Amino acid sequence: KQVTVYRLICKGTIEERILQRAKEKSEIQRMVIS
Amino acid sequence: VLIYSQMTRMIDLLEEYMVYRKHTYMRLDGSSKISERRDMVADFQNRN
Amino acid sequence: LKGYQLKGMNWLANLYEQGINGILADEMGLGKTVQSIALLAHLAERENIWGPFLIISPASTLNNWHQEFTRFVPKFKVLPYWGNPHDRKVIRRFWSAPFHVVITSYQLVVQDVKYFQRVKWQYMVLDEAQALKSSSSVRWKILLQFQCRNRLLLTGTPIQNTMAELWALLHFIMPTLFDSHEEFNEWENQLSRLHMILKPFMLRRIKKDVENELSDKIEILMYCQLTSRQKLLYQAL
Amino acid sequence: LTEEMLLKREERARKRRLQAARRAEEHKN
Ligand SMILES: Nc1ncnc2c1ncn2[C@@H]1O[C@H](COP(=O)(O)OP(=O)(O)O)[C@@H](O)[C@H]1O
Repeated sequence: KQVTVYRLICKGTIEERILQRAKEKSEIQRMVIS
Repeated sequence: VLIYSQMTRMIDLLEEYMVYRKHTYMRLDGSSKISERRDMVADFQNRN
Repeated sequence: LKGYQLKGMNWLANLYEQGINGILADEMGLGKTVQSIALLAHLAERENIWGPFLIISPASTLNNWHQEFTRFVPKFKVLPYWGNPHDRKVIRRFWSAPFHVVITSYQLVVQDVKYFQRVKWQYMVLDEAQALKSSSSVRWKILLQFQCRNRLLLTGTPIQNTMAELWALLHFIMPTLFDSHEEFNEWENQLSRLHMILKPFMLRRIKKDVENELSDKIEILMYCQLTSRQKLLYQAL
Repeated sequence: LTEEMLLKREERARKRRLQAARRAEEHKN
């Protein structure tokens, strides 16, 4: 089947920092394996 | 659908919502007993 | 069994003869339990039968293992080990070795150590071993002391944090080869060193090579605007 | 003489294995 995935995040509050640190980690987490 | 959330305090608010708009729902906090998890997973498979 | 699983079995069998521990770091949804169970399913050698296995795992997962052993390998017999102290005490009588395998939770193995020290387990399957990632943890300190042929880690999306956790996981896998975090300050200058160190023990798959029949995840980020009541409180903070 | 303690311990063995059967099947659900 399909799979869809959603994030709900507020404009400009604080949750953006969480998303930024997650994004920063996510690419480092690739290159150290493949 | 699966809904994931990061505060038990919030999963309580979500449960109040799932009861109000009558969707049917089932919840598995870390506070659930190990035996409950078995039934609750086996009921999310095997049913529409 | 699927082709990549069978190649996994031949690889694990090589490591088994060589006496080598490692990480079966396949991406989640490819059958990492099924691969570990195949160390018994095709196991005509009998060595793996008449001495007990441990499966050690995080709490919600204790169920699936029972169903997976009973569906794939009815040749075996399996012991629960969770719940009431009474049931634990009772089950300790049955393994006082037709008790071929025992299913266990990290939170119990870090307490009932005295009982687990009583028997020479053949192998430990530490399921979802990303649980062990910090060497400061009692879990890590204690789980180092159990004696067995192999320690087998089935954790997908492994490592991936900071080099202290790399040392902790790798030194859990091998008691030799690693002495301190200083080696891992000298180990593409960094990346290539780590790759070559991991390659003899650290399988991979990546979903797009094998999950060819699955849809890709459509991933949405949805921005939301907070309400008047939220503005008032957020501002007051 | 010895048969009493032997058949007692045999009865304890089937008692144990009945509890093993029951408390193993408590894992079903
Ligand atoms: N060869 C196979 N035959 C049947 N089911 C399989 C097979 N390989 C994988 N699966 C299924 O895929 C899932 C594997 O889960 P698990 O063993 O935890 O793998 P992973 O850790 O990659 O998610 C289960 O639903 C299992 O039934």
